[PDB]
Amino acid sequence: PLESQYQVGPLLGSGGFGSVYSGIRVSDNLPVAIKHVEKDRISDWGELPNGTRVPMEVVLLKKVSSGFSGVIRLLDWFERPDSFVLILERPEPVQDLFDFITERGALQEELARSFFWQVLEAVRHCHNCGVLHRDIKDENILIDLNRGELKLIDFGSGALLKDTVYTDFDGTRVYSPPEWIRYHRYHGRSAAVWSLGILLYDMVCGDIPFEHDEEIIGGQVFFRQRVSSECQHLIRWCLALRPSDRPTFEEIQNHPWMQDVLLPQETAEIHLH
Amino acid sequence: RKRRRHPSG
Ligand SMILES: O=C1N=C(Nc2ccccc2)N=C1Cc1ccc2c(c1)OCO2
Repeated sequence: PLESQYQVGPLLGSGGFGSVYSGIRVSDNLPVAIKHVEKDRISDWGELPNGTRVPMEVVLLKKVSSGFSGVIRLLDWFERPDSFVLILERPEPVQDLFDFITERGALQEELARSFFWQVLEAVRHCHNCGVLHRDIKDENILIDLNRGELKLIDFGSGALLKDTVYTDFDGTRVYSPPEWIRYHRYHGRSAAVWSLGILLYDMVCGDIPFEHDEEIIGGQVFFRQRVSSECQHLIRWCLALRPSDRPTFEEIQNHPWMQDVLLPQETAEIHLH
Repeated sequence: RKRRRHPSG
C-alpha cells in the first residue's frame, strides 16, 4: 500500500516531468521525493525483467539505480489506475544547479571543475548501465549542499543507449545539438557531449550560450565572462559543430582543465558551507 | 540580461 508507507509533504515542483512532492517514508523516516506521472502523458513505455509494462523512466532508473552513484535512485514505484508513482531519494539540504547558478552567478573555475567532473562521472555511470539521459542540464542536477555531491534527476526524456541513430527527442532544445536542429538525427554520446559543453559554459558564464536555433547551428561561442584559455578550449571542443569532432568522455576527463579536481567534501567545505 | 528555465517532456 502506497498511502500508508509514505507521509506526503509539500509540492517541490511540477511540469513536463509530472508533479513531485516531498515526503518521508514512515518505516524509518527516510526523506523521499514522490513523483506522479499521468499514464496519458507517458509516450515511452518499457518492460521490466518482471515482464511488467512500465514507463521507460522506470526501466532507466532501475538500470542506473544499483549501487552508489551521482544519480538520484528509485527506491520503489507503484501503478495507479491513471498514473504511476515513483519514490525517489531526497538529499537534504538540496538546491538544483539552475537556482544555484542564478543566485551565485558564474562559478569560480575550481567549483565548475568539481561539479562538471561529478556530472561526467554520473553520465559515464548511466552509459556503463546502458542508459542515455537525453536531458542533461543545470535544472536536472541537484547539489547536496552538505556532502558537496551532485545527483542527476529526471530520466523521463531518456532512452536505452544504442550505437545507431536516434530520430526522436523530448529533451531541452537549447541543450540539443546542431545535428538535431538541422536533421532530426543524432548519436547518443556525441549529443551528450554537446549538452555537457552547454552545461560547462553555463557554469563558468552564468547562463547558457545559445537561445535560438540559428545560434545553435552557428557554433560561435562568445564568452561573456572571463574564462581561462584551457576552459574555453574544452567548451569549444564539446561544442564542435561536427559530432565526430567532439571529445569522448575520456578525452574530456583527460583534458588539462580537468586535472586536480576537488573531492566532494572539499568542495562543500570551500564553496558550499 | 534574462536567464530562464527551459521546459522538456
Ligand atoms: O527525482 C527527482 N526529480 C525531481 N524533479 C523536480 C522536482 C522539483 C522541481 C523540478 C524537478 N526531483 C527529484 C528528487 C529530489 C530529490 C531531492 C530534492 C528535491 C527533489 O527537491 C529538493 O530536494
